[PDB]
Amino acid sequence: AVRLIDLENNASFSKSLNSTTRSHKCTLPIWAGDGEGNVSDSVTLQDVLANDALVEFATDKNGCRFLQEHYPTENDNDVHQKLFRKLVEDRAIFLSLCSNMFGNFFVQRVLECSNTEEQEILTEHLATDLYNLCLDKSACRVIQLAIQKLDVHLATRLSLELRDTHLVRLSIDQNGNHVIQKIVKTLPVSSWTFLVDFFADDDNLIHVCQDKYGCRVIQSTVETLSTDQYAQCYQHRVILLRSLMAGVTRNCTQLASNEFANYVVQHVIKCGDALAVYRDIIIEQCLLQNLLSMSQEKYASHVVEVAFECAPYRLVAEMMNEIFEGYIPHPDTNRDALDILLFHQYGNYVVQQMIQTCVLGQNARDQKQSEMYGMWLEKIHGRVMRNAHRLERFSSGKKIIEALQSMSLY
RNA sequence: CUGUAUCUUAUA
Repeated sequence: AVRLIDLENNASFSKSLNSTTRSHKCTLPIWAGDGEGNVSDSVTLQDVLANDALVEFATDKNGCRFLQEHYPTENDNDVHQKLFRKLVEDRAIFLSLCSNMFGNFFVQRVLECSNTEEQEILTEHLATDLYNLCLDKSACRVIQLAIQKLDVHLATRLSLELRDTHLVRLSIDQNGNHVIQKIVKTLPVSSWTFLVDFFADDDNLIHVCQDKYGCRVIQSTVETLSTDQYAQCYQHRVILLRSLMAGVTRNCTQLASNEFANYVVQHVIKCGDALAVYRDIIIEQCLLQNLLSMSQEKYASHVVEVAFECAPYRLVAEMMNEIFEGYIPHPDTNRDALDILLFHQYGNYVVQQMIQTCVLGQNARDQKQSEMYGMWLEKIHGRVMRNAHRLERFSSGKKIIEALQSMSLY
């Protein structure tokens, strides 16, 4: 008929009535409760809204599980809208419930049941303190389900909120690593080019690669930048990769002999498409005068193993000539690099890999290559036969013996 | 006589 404008009744003191709980540990307000910390069967989401107790159920285990279980899936339901409004009315209570050990799961349930309009409010809330939210053990999950579920421009706004932050500290963090990995394995590369610019620095790249957590995010970025198929047709990723692989190839020696950055070095040796050039460089720069020394290291011997696995003949041949005739025999013991790596706790593996590639390559098309692999393998056989009495007693020596009976020199 | 990681993937 006529206009009717309906202000909301205030409940200032009535919001404080939910502060009283049966338990010290439990946070469910006493009106909803068995007395055993479970929600009553008489409680309705409508009651939660009526009592203004969304935060208080989201802080409980059983109250939050109730919310997740009965939150409606369709975006046009009235209870869905009233609960979402109550969630996002206050930014501070939203970001507290994101940071809550139990409320995060409800924020994720909202993310699961979201449309584009709701995603806008959620993205603006997360953006205001994204860096600290993703540093938190609880919210980091919410941030990752955001990067999963959002529209790509909303997720890109979130990703770009990290543009000028302490990204070494976030990359090596036990929680933010998974966030950064999730971004680089999820969003298109334009959403996170600022990361690749960040690791154009040598020091940032070293401190992230020399970590159990940051080495895996560096692998995820490199594996994302390498996997294309639009060769020649433009080259944005190529330029990005290059600027990253520059440092890898410039600190290779250090990174390759590191507890964690070795995995990065072997990841670029294993991927033989866009990283092949870099694989070859890495071999040429840190490996190809240092094979004995690196095969005796507990970390670098794995890198030498995957280098023998994945190198091209041209380099495999220089590696083989290094081990067979590249070092001057010890002045006391009169033994070469091959003698040393046969009776080494780590080198043995390198020698086993040498055997493996010289048997796979014996079946190569180029006869010359087949002959060269055969005579390398023959040189290994002669040295193993002259040391077989001592090597037979070792597990590794037994693996070596049964590798060389399972060939055909032809 | 065999070799990296308490996340070779982490919240109720």
